[PDB]
Amino acid sequence: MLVLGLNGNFSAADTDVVPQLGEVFFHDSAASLIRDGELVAAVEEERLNRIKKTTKFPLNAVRECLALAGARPEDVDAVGYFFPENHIDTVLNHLYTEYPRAPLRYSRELIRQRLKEGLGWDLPDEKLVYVPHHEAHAYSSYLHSGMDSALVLVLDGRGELHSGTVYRAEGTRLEKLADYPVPKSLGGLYLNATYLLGYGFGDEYKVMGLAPWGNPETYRDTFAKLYTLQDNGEYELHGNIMVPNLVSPLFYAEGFRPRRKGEPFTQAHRDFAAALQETVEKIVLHILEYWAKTSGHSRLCFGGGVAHNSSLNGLILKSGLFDEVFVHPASHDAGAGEGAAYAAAASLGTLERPGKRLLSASLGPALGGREQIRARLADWAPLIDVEFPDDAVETAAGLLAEGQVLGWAYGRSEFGPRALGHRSIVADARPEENRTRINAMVKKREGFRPFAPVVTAEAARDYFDLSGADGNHEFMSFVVPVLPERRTELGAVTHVDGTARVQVVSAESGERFHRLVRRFGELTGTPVLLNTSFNNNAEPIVQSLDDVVTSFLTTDLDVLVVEDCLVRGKASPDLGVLVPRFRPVTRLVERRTAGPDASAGAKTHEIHLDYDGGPSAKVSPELYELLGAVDGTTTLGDLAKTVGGLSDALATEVFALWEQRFLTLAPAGDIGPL
Amino acid sequence: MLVLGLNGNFSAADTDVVPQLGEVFFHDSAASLIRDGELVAAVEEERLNRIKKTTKFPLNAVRECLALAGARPEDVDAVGYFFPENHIDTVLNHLYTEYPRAPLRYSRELIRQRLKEGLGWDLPDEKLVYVPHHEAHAYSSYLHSGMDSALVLVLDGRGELHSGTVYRAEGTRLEKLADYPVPKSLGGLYLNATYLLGYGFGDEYKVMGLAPWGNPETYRDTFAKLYTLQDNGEYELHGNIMVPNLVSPLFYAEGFRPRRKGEPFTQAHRDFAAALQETVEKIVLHILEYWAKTSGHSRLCFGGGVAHNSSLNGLILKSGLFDEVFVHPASHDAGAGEGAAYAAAASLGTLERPGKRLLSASLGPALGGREQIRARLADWAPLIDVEFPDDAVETAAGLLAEGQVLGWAYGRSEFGPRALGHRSIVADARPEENRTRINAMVKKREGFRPFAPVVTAEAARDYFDLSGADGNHEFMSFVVPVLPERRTELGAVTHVDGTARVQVVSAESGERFHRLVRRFGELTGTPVLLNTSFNNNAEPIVQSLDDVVTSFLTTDLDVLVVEDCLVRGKASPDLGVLVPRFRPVTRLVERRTAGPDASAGAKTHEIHLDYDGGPSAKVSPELYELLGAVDGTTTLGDLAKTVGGLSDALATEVFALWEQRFLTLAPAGDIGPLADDGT
Ligand SMILES: [Fe+3]
Ligand SMILES: [Fe+3]
Repeated sequence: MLVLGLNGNFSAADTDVVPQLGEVFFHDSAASLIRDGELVAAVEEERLNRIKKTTKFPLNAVRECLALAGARPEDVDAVGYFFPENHIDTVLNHLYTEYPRAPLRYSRELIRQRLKEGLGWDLPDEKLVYVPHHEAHAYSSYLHSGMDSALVLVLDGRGELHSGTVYRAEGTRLEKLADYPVPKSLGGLYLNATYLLGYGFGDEYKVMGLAPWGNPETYRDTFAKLYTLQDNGEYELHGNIMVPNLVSPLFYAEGFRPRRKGEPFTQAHRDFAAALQETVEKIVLHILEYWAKTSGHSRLCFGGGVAHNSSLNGLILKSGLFDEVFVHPASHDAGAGEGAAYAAAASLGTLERPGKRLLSASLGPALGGREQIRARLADWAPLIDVEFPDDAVETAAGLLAEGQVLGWAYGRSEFGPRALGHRSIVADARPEENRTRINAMVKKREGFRPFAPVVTAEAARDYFDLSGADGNHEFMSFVVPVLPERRTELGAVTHVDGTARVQVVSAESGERFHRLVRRFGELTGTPVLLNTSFNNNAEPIVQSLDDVVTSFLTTDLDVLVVEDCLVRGKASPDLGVLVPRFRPVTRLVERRTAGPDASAGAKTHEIHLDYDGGPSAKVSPELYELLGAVDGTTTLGDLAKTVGGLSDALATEVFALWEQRFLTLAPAGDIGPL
Repeated sequence: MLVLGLNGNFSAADTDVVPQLGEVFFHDSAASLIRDGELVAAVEEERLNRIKKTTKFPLNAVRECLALAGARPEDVDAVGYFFPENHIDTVLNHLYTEYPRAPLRYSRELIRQRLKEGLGWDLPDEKLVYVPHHEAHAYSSYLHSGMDSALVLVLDGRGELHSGTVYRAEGTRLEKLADYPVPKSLGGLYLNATYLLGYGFGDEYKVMGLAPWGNPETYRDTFAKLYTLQDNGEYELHGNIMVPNLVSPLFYAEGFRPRRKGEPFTQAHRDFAAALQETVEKIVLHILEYWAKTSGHSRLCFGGGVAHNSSLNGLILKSGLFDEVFVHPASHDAGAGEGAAYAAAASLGTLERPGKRLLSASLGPALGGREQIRARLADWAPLIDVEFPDDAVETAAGLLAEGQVLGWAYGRSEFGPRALGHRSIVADARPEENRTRINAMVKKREGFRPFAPVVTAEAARDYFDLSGADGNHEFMSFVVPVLPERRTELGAVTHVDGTARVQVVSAESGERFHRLVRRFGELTGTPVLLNTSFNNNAEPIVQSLDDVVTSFLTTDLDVLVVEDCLVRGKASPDLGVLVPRFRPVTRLVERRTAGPDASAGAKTHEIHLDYDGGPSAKVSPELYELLGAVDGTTTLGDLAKTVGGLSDALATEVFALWEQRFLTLAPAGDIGPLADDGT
């Protein structure tokens, strides 16, 4: 019994079927593979096409999942898709009316076209099963919990009919108890509010991280006008007829000034985030207070995109409404993709389910075997030095104790947005300056942003207040108080309100990462590490060996630990040996606008990435000429001979484009199949 | 009291405050000037920046209005803006959250910045007045009707609160009787449906022209699921939770195929337009039946953008619900901008109103004086031949009788979308094949689109059935039946259903154009001409003399009559002497895409216009190199020397870009400031 689950839209690698999708539910394209009830492979497409939260059809992810499972396309019994057919096709039809050039191709024909052209897989129509969106969410969240009965809450932006659904789960049967209509969306409310802080889709958890810096009293009475709590667990959101955003009109009327991009977060912005967070908490806890006592369940599974609000999950934990709470590592639409596979399986016979509670999210492609990793590190020799210690974990723990910031790359990549010890950046959690520097110099992000700790399961209750219900802390699902007597000790990982989005790692959840944290604890007295995701501000979490080395070289990390090899940057790295390649979305432009006296303005040159929200950067006339000759095989040194050799200016200009990931730079060849 | 009326968004000529505005009510930007109760000047910005239905701040429209009034900016007593302030600023504020790079500048600051930077005008805050949107529509329509009381109906996409409003007007007072909420918009319903036909905003009139070719029975039961008529003149439009379009989901569910770009209009598409038109007619007649009976009134002014549905207007006229119906030449948001001026004047003092029903839309800038025009046609000498007849109108009437298709440019340009004898293309209305000959050669549009006739006041009733009420026909607001015994005679201007969108011209509405049609009638026995707008498929109606000559030279028009000069194209016109100029939105680009092997793809070259929905076109490497040296003074022939000379290929390629108006091409110099013609 082998079933594939899909989400996302249908565009190929270089083109978009339609420029703007105008919906929130096509993001985080992914593929999941279920065999005999167990989740054997799952990866988000963003890890493979390097476009954060991409909508593109998850073609590379399907291929990787099949390889990981040892399966061929013909072996797959069924494909589930995370939304019902008629809704998707109606949405496509509407987009085709506003893009009249696009051919009338609906989702069934598009899925099968992508699988046929991409994998040589002719999918029969009876094997493609479309699934109600919140049912797929609920299957994913509940079936991985280890629980045999539970209340299941789904909250996101929207499914086909509803923004929220409440289920009873028993054995493998779901029965709906409640739903909430689309204009009542709490995902929509939170995103509407996120736009007021100069952010967009995907930034909601940064807003969540900003909230503890704010006073929730300033805007409590304003947010009170946007929602009403009603009897029997009901609620209402008050719309307006002015704009497609619930929040901005009332806040404009009282003088709120939305943050411009690249500008600081004022106290008013912080206060705004704080009152937003409180508002969503009060509403969710209102829903759960009613449905806990009504349904009689002492256990909760919480899924949908809103279940990535770690603060909300911490409040749910502390509330006492449930004895046990479970959250899945990928609760946004990639998790609905996986749930679609279970629902498609349920429609073709009795449903096989997981035997145990999910403990590791390490489910994507690995980095490669020992021999191919060593050989590929040798190709990078002009840029790195490699040591091979006897006990890499023992050496890493000592480097951490000495104050070094480490890249850490092992095994199969994490499914869902959190790094958990397979694609991570770790450091000593004690000094507050580590938060300041790793924000400013390493991750290059805003100084308000918190950092999350990983602790050994044996020491967790020495440092963190887990009390209340039993929640699962293997995937950093819950924000949790740091014990007051440990907040000074844990200076880098204690947020301004005394909390921490904690990962509790065990020998069972992650044997190697647990050993690293335990050993660091023995050397220092403190078995806690800062754990942030291994990526710079221009990319999703690194996936391949070349991604890891590239990211190590374009971040300011002290040393990289990848599959027991210790990697450091050379004193002077030779960028000339790197082979430039366009990404499928890379574009090069020479542009003239109107100038004075209706002349043609002066030339400018620009590189950009062709997808909705893609960045762009100016390029010099000389680099523009160099980049025009990129053939995908010639090194950068040899390419630069034409423009008169690789100067320091060009190497430096090229390094900055590499760091923003406008093109791909890597030694000749590749690591080969894993 | 001198009062300026404004509509539109706030962008400068070359840049856009934000790329996409996401609303429908910023289009047709325009300026209007009011003095002592009378409309003394009005022009849409599209005529001056040459962008159809443009949203850009109408800085040029204001400048031209001030010059026609003989006023400094500082003489203006008040400025009225066509929407309430909080609504506009809430929309801007929302756009700023979608575009977090845009600085936080709201309408009051933006209006004042544009006037200050554009005209040196320091507008004091107490002179800027914001106006309820449907009141602005109502003032504009009612105050120019000449009636002393009327039922007033405004229907459009939306104002701040409503998609529709009903008023009783009397004297200068408006009293609201009813309103309809935004999601019930009939302008919105019509635009939603128009998208299913491969069209977009602005193309509603094309859908209205297609509707008579279709059978309305086919989709009548489908549209009936989307609306419900109710008691007391109420209706409901049934929404959905899937997409922001009322129409497409139900039609998808029944197998409708939305028309693709460049496809033919199938029979399904034709029936769809027919049933859509009938649906909107039914709903509006439902509204008007109730409010005629309830108000007891015999007179109707109809305004708002839906009032440009002349087929609907013809059905109101025939309904017998009213004795008198008036419709303003600019009933879309450029009319709201005009009405904002009157509302600003009422807001601060008593309100002066026009003394008479508006008979002429000839309110934009003129072409210039005789000396300026002849000196500038001399600048065009290497491309045109110019005669100077004794009686230009007599000559023109003779040429039309011989079968020539004329361009006709005189005096001040028409306010509103219809050409009415000041920027027109006219031809004999009898030959049926003048439709295909003008639709395919001079306008290059779709064959199904009819042409509209102009007829003298004296002859009108001999050819058209005007009955059912006294409507105003000086602006082509009404579609009317052509009398059955005249149809075959009027082959070029009779639609498939035997109707026509007629202009009745009089010695009062337009003396010169009346004289032309009357004289052509004496020559031929049929005092009726075809009258279409003077523009090709890529421009709004021509404005200046250079616009008129440029458009003549890039279509297949036989002769141009412009201010008593008779203009013909030379045998081989020398394109080399024209000076190329970028437009503010012109962009020139070399692109490289990613090759299939992760290489840089081969370089292509493109010219395009930087506004939402702007066209693009590929250019050759040699034309790319040439256009990159455009400096605004050097001629095209001299620029071509750097790439080997102005070969035939290059001249042909440049000409096609000129037809699409990607760049400005005109003789060195300028016609100069428009001369005071003493009016
Ligand atoms: Fe979802
Ligand atoms: Fe309007």
